[PDB]
Amino acid sequence: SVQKEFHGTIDYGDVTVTGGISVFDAKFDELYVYDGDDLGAVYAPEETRFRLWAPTASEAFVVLYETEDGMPVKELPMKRDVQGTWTLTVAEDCGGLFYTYRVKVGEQWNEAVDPYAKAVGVNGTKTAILDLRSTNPEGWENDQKPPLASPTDAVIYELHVRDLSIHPQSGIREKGKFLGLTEEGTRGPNGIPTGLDHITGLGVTHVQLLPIYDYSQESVDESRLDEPHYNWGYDPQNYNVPEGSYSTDPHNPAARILELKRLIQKLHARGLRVIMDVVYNHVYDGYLIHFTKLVPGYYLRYKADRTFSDGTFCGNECASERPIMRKYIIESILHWVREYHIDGFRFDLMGMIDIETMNEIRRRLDEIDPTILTIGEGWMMETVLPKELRANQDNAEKLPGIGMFNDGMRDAVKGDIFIFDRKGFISGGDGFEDGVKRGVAGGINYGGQLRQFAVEPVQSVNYVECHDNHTLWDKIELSTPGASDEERRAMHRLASAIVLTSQGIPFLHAGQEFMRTKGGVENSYKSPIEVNWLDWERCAAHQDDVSYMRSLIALRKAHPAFRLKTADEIRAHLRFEAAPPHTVAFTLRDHAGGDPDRHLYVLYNANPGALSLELPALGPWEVRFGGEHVLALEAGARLEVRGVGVVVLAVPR
Ligand SMILES: [Ca+2]
Ligand SMILES: [Cl-]
Ligand SMILES: [Cl-]
Repeated sequence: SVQKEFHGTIDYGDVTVTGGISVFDAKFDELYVYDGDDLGAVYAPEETRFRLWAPTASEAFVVLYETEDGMPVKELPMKRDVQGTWTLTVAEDCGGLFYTYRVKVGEQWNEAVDPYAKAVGVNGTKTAILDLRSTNPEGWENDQKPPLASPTDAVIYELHVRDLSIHPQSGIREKGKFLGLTEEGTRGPNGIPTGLDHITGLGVTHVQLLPIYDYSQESVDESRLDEPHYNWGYDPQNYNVPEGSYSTDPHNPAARILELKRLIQKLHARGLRVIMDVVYNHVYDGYLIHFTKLVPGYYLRYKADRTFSDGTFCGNECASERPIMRKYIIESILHWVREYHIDGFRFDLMGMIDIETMNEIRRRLDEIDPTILTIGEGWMMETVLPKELRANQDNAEKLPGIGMFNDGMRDAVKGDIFIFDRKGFISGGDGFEDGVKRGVAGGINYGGQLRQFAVEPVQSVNYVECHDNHTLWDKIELSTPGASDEERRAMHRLASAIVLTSQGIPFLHAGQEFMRTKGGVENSYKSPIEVNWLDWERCAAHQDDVSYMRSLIALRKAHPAFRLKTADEIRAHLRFEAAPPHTVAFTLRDHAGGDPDRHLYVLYNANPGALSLELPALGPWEVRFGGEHVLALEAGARLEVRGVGVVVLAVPR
């Protein structure tokens, strides 16, 4: 939360302007239901047309500026138009100008950036007028997406733009910037590949970027980038504009737009898709945001006593269920798809968004390209939004095609996320085997006690690390006192192997491949770059671990049996085998999903000693992965194993 004490008044309006209907009344949602596609400003040299939805305002003006920090040069009254909107046509070339709206609501005058801003001045305090077709890179017309047959074929790599390149030995020129991720042939310590070439070399398929929309000045001051700065960016200010600090010049409204497009273009050309982390559940400050200045009381949620609903713990919630805000969110997502060619969205605190909005998002995206991903945090959380309407795990039956982070699997694999010392499956805790099995099955209702929230495996995102909470390495350290470094590395590798061999959608945190550490920091949202950078020196010292992750990713690609699209397939082909404590064993039988081999066998071994394991009588097993752990494969077949790690066997066709 960056929301501050507000030294001012919120006036919710002169109700005579809206026929005696208050912005808080239920009947208000039935009025002023503007359906047009032209909210915002449409620039052309001949003229610019403005449209603002502000039904409770008695007056509205367009305020024109020649510079991002100048004095107004014109203040033009708008015409009250249809369905609560205001319109203006300026019959001059407005190129290079900036603007705000000024409204009178009740007795208050307030000035605000356009909620539909597609470009802004530094720190997002004024809307910038320009033709966004001038920001398209060369060949943008021919941008082509890497193929994607199923959500279960994605391998997501979660990355922050500043983390990627800001380490001083990253070998990347535009450190901390969108353009840093376009640079090819970059080299780190000992000449290792870094940056984009490191990521493509891993074999991941999607880069999921932490907030790249424009977030608040409290997070990062775009005018002070010559001083230390860092923030994850979960404090939204301008939803439809990129963040200024990731551009080479935040004072050039076009730079951040062109450079983000160059990033997306380069990733697509190198075989990667891009997922945007989006935060439609709250804004940086409910009192200061343009929504509240322009239509106070409408776009954010209020309790019955007229205080903010604060279910996000960030000070406010967006009222996604009200028609014009649902419209705003959908049109925002469509802008990122159409203008920037984005390939997926990760919804922060998706349980704060209503089901109707999420399903309409999915429906509109499916009309364009069904391979666009939609995943989110479907946590169960209190809010004034009624429980049955929250887009969370409890309601996953109502959210077809939307993936949710599988926290039950996360905790079963690596131990409790909040009680740091507690072991899980990998680290020798007792009784976590069934939790791992539930995740192996993609979170579906597999059978018996093996069930979670997913109807279909495309609804379950598997992970053991993300930007939140301790890294997997740091969590292992806190929960394994007395264990050696080598023992902890084996546990870490086992956790990654579980993610990449489970049904569902595998999700990796950037740097998990070299056992990323934050030195024990649990919540690094504003920690300095020394805590948050991708440590390319550590990467250079962990090339064996990086190759191990690469080989797991390659194993999953080679075997469609790990990527079954439906729950019926999983229930027909996945079989859990009897297995001793601190192990999990399963088979994927009968060419599951088109697998080239007749059968697969997978053992997750968290037992450090020697075991003789029974193998199912399915044919001549052969080792395909983890041979270092296999002392013998006896052809009444048995597997002689030792040590912590994954083993995969197959019966050839
Ligand atoms: Ca910003
Ligand atoms: Cl910067
Ligand atoms: Cl709930």
